[PDB]
Amino acid sequence: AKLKNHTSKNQNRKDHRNGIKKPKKSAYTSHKGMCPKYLRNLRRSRANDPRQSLRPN
Amino acid sequence: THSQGYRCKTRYCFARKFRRHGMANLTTYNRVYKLGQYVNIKVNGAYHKGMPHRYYNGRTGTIFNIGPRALGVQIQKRVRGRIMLKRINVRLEHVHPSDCRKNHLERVAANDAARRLAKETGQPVPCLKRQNALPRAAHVVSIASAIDITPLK
Amino acid sequence: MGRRPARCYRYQKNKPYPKSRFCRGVPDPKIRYFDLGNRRAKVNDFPYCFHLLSGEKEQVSSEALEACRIACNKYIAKKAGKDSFHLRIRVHPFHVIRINKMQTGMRGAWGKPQGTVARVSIGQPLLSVRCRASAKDYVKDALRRAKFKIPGRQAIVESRNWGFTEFTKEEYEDLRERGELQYDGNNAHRISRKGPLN
RNA sequence: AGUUCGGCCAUCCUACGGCGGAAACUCCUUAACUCGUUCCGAAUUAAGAAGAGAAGCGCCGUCAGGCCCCGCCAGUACUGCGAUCGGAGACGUCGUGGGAACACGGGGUGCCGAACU
RNA sequence: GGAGGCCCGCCGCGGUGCUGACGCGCAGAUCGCUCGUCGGAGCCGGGCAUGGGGGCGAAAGACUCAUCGAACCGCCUGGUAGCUGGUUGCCUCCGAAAUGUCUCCCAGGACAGCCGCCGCCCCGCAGUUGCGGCCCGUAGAGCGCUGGCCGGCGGGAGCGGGGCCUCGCCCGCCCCCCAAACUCCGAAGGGCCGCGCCGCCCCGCCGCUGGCCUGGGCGGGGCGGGCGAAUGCGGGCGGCGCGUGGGCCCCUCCUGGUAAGCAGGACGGGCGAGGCGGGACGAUCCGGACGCCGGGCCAGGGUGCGCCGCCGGGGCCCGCGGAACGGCGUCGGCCGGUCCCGACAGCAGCCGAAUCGGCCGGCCCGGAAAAUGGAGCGCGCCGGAGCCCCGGACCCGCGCCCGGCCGCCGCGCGCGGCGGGUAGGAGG
RNA sequence: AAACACAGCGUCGCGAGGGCCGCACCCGGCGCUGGCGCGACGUGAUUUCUGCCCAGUGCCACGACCGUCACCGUGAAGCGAUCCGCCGAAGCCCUGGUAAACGGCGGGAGUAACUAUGACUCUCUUAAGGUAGCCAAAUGCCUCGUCGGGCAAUUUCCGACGUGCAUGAAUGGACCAACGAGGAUCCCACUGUCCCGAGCCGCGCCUCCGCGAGCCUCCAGCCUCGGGAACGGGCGAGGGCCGG
RNA sequence: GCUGGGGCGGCGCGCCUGCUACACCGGACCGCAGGCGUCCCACGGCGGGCUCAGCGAGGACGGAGACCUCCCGCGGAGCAGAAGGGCACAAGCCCGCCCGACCCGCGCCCCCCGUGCCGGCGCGGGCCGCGAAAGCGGGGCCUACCGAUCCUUCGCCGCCCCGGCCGCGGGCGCGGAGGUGGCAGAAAAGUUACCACAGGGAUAACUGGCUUGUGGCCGCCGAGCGCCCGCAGCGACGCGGCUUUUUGAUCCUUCGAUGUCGGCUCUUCCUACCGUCCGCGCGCACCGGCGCGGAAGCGUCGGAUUGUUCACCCGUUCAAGGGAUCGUGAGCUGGGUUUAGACCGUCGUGAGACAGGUUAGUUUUACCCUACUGGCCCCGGGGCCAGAGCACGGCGGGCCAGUACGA
Ligand SMILES: [K+]
Ligand SMILES: [K+]
Ligand SMILES: [K+]
Ligand SMILES: [K+]
Ligand SMILES: [K+]
Ligand SMILES: [K+]
Ligand SMILES: [K+]
Ligand SMILES: [K+]
Ligand SMILES: [K+]
Ligand SMILES: [K+]
Ligand SMILES: [K+]
Ligand SMILES: [K+]
Ligand SMILES: [K+]
Ligand SMILES: [K+]
Ligand SMILES: [Mg+2]
Ligand SMILES: [Mg+2]
Ligand SMILES: [Mg+2]
Ligand SMILES: [Mg+2]
Ligand SMILES: [Mg+2]
Ligand SMILES: [Mg+2]
Ligand SMILES: [Mg+2]
Ligand SMILES: [Mg+2]
Ligand SMILES: [Mg+2]
Ligand SMILES: [Mg+2]
Ligand SMILES: [Mg+2]
Ligand SMILES: [Mg+2]
Ligand SMILES: [Mg+2]
Ligand SMILES: [Mg+2]
Ligand SMILES: [Mg+2]
Ligand SMILES: [Mg+2]
Ligand SMILES: [Mg+2]
Ligand SMILES: [Mg+2]
Ligand SMILES: [Mg+2]
Ligand SMILES: [Mg+2]
Ligand SMILES: [Mg+2]
Ligand SMILES: [Mg+2]
Ligand SMILES: [Mg+2]
Ligand SMILES: [Mg+2]
Ligand SMILES: [Mg+2]
Ligand SMILES: [Mg+2]
Ligand SMILES: [Mg+2]
Ligand SMILES: [Mg+2]
Ligand SMILES: [Mg+2]
Ligand SMILES: [Mg+2]
Ligand SMILES: [Mg+2]
Ligand SMILES: [Mg+2]
Ligand SMILES: [Mg+2]
Ligand SMILES: [Mg+2]
Ligand SMILES: [Mg+2]
Ligand SMILES: [Mg+2]
Ligand SMILES: [Mg+2]
Ligand SMILES: [Mg+2]
Ligand SMILES: [Mg+2]
Ligand SMILES: [Mg+2]
Ligand SMILES: [Mg+2]
Ligand code: NA
Ligand code: NA
Ligand code: NA
Ligand code: NA
Ligand code: NA
Ligand code: NA
Ligand code: NA
Ligand code: NA
Ligand code: NA
Ligand code: NA
Ligand code: NA
Ligand code: NA
Repeated sequence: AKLKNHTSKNQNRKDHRNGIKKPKKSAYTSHKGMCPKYLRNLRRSRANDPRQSLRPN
Repeated sequence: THSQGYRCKTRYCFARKFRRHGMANLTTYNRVYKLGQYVNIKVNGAYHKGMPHRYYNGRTGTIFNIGPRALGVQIQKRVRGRIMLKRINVRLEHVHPSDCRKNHLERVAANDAARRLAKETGQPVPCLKRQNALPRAAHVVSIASAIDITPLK
Repeated sequence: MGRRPARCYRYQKNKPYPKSRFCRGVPDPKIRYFDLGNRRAKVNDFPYCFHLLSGEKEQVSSEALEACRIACNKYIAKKAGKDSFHLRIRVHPFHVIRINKMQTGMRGAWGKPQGTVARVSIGQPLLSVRCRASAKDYVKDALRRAKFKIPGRQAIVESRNWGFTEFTKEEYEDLRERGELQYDGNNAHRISRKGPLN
């Protein structure tokens, strides 16, 4: 008793049913895989800037 | 059979072009890249480190990471009914800068220049919008015509 | 006969399947001679040419090719002498056909080699004949005799060219009366105008 | 004009003839020292200045091979969409869009940049 | 004289054959003929003994109260079942999947996809074209590379056959034909990205980077300018949960097979889960996708009569599924000859104008065969009621338009749009 | 029934403090027995016979203790739990016996004054290479083997033949008088088995008086072709048909 | 376990290359041609130097090849093993020094549910190798070469043994090794012809349907045969069709059952015609034969052996082929096939097996609807006719005549 092995017949219609979802607008600015030396320098420059430092007083 | 090794079905896309074998020219190493720049992906088959998968050949993306020897490129990939953002590391032999924005940059520059020019002289500003080809206008042509006929079989 | 009827392999249904390192145990074709008559004959003699064209897209077995060769050659040789014509078979049997011999039915039914056929398109010449004015009175009857061994529908034509060359008779004769022809054992070519001198 | 260092990597390559050197480059001379050759100062390392355009190099030529551009090939081959169009089939046709290749003919045969003489 | 697991034969004890009767029986095993044995390892009655994975067996897995390859009674026990059957009122709003991965998985499940309900937030969108950048090696083409394959003609250093000669191997040119696992070339077709903020000046921070007063990144402050393709149109996110996981058909493109209403794949559509008209007749073909009604217009298909609806004009003309191959059936062509200087058919005489050969096309004829009597739907028609073409009409699917009413969703609260549905979900 | 039993034949174990079996325990049977006995197996009257193989598996050694193989015991070390040695019953291993134990029992070449065959030679090879017999058998694939008998004519039957797919010696071989509701072939006699059917008797059936059920049941009950889950009563098109 | 039924066979049951695949990606088959479960302290890292295969010519104990020299040499060599890519002052060959074939911690790509596993890549620190230096180095140029929880064993540094302390011992946090190839990973031999259970037309064996390879029948062509003479009769090498009376292929309907071979009996139908009828042809004198067209009315038999269909033989008035659920079991029969008893041979340790042989083995129900055969539901005597049915074929003898014809 053999049954079907494979079909992609209806798959493109199912994909378009609710549109093709775009990624989130925060995935474009993640620090997920950035060079660590660059990230460390960015942190220290912000903290020492009086106009953008969040340190209290 | 059906096996899906990392480099399956690459007999033609990874081969070198005709009479373009050997080492790459040195311009591929001393050009400057910046964060946010658009680049193209083209695999070079003579360089086996930092090589992307066959799927990414012929796609365009932006730079998110500048490394000591490799770049980080963001690419949009469709998977079923959804788009995923993929981040890959590529060596310099497989990446070229992209001219997908050059037309827009030149249009912006020209628009600003023309806006400046007419203001100083006060001339009216023309239309700075692209037009899709409009139908032709009225005109007059001369006749020195040649009779055309259908030939025998 | 021991062979399937020719209707089982009439049409071009598969991709070309030549004999190579992948296909090995192939029997020898039935036809081995493709040039008959007076092959050695200067282009000067034998001015008239006839073609048996193909009006079908199909496959022709090597047995049919052998039969047609024998029939046409025998007739023309008997009627007008063995040295008045040159006959060329213009198609070769490069395609291999398979058989699934009949336990297991459709399971594992890939099939073994059996024979060879030629693949021909519409309008493609199948035979060509060169002759002088002596045998031109029977060339067409030889072609009609060979027409009955080939599947389908064929047409007989008389070419306007000179023999097997690419020149029309008018152009050939002019270029001969203007001294612009390099001559070979069968064919003629225009004189060269490029390369070094001397 | 030359040399050093480069960019693009044959319109720059290959073969065969010819022309040229003031300066430059080159070929050239020597083996104490330095370093060197499965053996060899051939190569390479060091030290020179009697010779030379004979090569390399720069330029010219060839009904030259190659490489490059334009035409023709040809709206042909093939093809997207529509057709109760023809045909037993194999295949073809019409409407509406896109559109080659080989072959052949004509012409061409390195520029660009920074420093010194 | 009278022995014998001797012989014929009655009652008894058995149970051969008719494969007889009966087979809703007289009967949950009987009846009739025929048959085996009949002093013996014979037959019959009563009492007693052996008990369930046990007994008993001249052995057939036989018998053990109509029950035996493991009795019967009650209880554990309403034992378990991915498997078969059934599962009870109405209306309204939405509405699938037959696919991917894993599974002692393949008649089942989990996770993902598709769908319903419940929400929440306020941040421009698109199964489209145009313009700009980049990617691919398929059809075709070809023989330069990797392979394959007919011959012709020239040169001979070297080598062989044969008679310093004559053909061969080798070198050159020319030439026939080729490739899913060949490619110097290469479409149609596809894919990805972009199409508003820009320009100038100055200032701050860095523990990164540079020979430096270099860079890069992140911020602040002033000046000028501005919304720079078309078309359409509001967008995004979360929670909980069901069904489904045997599919099939059409178009175009493929693979195995002689082929198949065969088996296996691909873009788009359909049936499933789509009413209605037509195709005589059909789940899928041609049109058209549905609340209840009145009127109008008309798609697809047709208009002798059954059976709603037709005429006019031009041409052809013996209607089975069907091939190679034949035809002097008729109509229409193309290319060649001969001909009043007399052709063709019966050099000259007789006549007195067309004729001869080849290659086709349209509609026909032959090739053309099966089993109950029968199907261009039937009856029939046939200078049509057949075939091809041109023109003007007609018939009818509430499909489309106009008007009335019902419900749902919206709303400048005046009105506007819409209405199919299996499995499944929700409201009254 | 050709199956089982059977007389006969053969093998094996046991001398009582034993053997075989029952059985939860206590206790039992053979056994009121004692080798001319009891128990366990195979073959299956008579006649004539019963060949070779102990490599495999099985069984047996009042054979041997080689190696291995327990607890216990004992020695050393340790704070102790422990650990390391020695010691070494049966069994296996080792050495022998046993086929009326289970079972098994060969290939290729050459060769004699016509041909043909092969008494004979060579060669590989086993634990041993199927002996006496028997056979197209209830056992032979090819096969309806070949020859003979019997018939007008025989895939049946009988007699021979034999490199026998895959016969064979108490898993018994060969033969056999008497016996058999056993399987098979032929001859005489006899006949409705048949050519080829005919006539008759009784009971049922059938009609009547009395009595009086079961099974089954979507609905219904005439055909041909088409299409359709590919063989329709219903559907499309035709042809027929009062009702009971 | 998969599986064009199951079994036997095979292993697309974990992975890799090229093709199938129709120019992004993806894409099936017990599709095609193949490969893997390894090998190497150098066959690894780095630096330097060099250029390979080979053509041509020359050197000669020396030859079709040893070794030497020059020339030109785009790779035609080599780089561990499949195939496809890549590589020339190199990724190849030779030489020198070395061990980055290291330690700590993160992220990404491929397959994909965007989970795991194998494999790869990019980084931040530590310590190193080579090189003048810039640089390069986490193995063998790239695409394959491998493995969870629980348990055991080993290694560094520490923590716990809960009334305390000390010494042994046990446990715990991190990382390796011991293995699951059916590779997301149970610990597992047969047989049932004494047999079951739940289901299945999701799936075989018998009818029917599509197909027609095979079987059967028929055309076209004309190399030849036929004393000579292609076609009286034949007809090679080839090519085109038809049929469903053979056998295959497939799995659409039927497993809450359509009684599965042959014979006997009885009816009807086909034609692709064997005898008889009517024509024509012959290599047709007569007799007898052979070929073709129309034609399905009648005929196509009795026996021996076999269950047989078939086959084979004897005989005769000389003896075609088929269909109808492979017509016909509430018509029979029961020889065969195909339950349960029993035997032989071969096979198996055995229970048992055998498209090998042999013998013995219950064949149930019509009263219902229709169809069919007859018969009824009264009406005078004698006739006619629509419609329906339908029935004379074959073989001899006598005369013609021992004639025509023929030696
Ligand atoms: K019991
Ligand atoms: K599954
Ligand atoms: K080539
Ligand atoms: K006995
Ligand atoms: K022994
Ligand atoms: K035997
Ligand atoms: K005889
Ligand atoms: K008996
Ligand atoms: K199947
Ligand atoms: K049995
Ligand atoms: K049947
Ligand atoms: K035919
Ligand atoms: K059934
Ligand atoms: K029967
Ligand atoms: Mg499935
Ligand atoms: Mg045939
Ligand atoms: Mg195929
Ligand atoms: Mg007595
Ligand atoms: Mg007696
Ligand atoms: Mg009876
Ligand atoms: Mg009865
Ligand atoms: Mg007991
Ligand atoms: Mg809806
Ligand atoms: Mg498992
Ligand atoms: Mg092609
Ligand atoms: Mg299911
Ligand atoms: Mg199908
Ligand atoms: Mg359904
Ligand atoms: Mg639908
Ligand atoms: Mg009407
Ligand atoms: Mg609705
Ligand atoms: Mg419902
Ligand atoms: Mg013997
Ligand atoms: Mg025998
Ligand atoms: Mg005998
Ligand atoms: Mg016998
Ligand atoms: Mg007899
Ligand atoms: Mg034996
Ligand atoms: Mg014996
Ligand atoms: Mg025996
Ligand atoms: Mg019915
Ligand atoms: Mg009806
Ligand atoms: Mg299975
Ligand atoms: Mg998998
Ligand atoms: Mg190097
Ligand atoms: Mg580091
Ligand atoms: Mg698994
Ligand atoms: Mg029935
Ligand atoms: Mg029944
Ligand atoms: Mg006929
Ligand atoms: Mg019946
Ligand atoms: Mg029987
Ligand atoms: Mg039996
Ligand atoms: Mg009646
Ligand atoms: Mg009548
Ligand atoms: Na007696
Ligand atoms: Na039994
Ligand atoms: Na119960
Ligand atoms: Na309809
Ligand atoms: Na006795
Ligand atoms: Na045995
Ligand atoms: Na891997
Ligand atoms: Na089925
Ligand atoms: Na049949
Ligand atoms: Na039957
Ligand atoms: Na019956
Ligand atoms: Na009655």
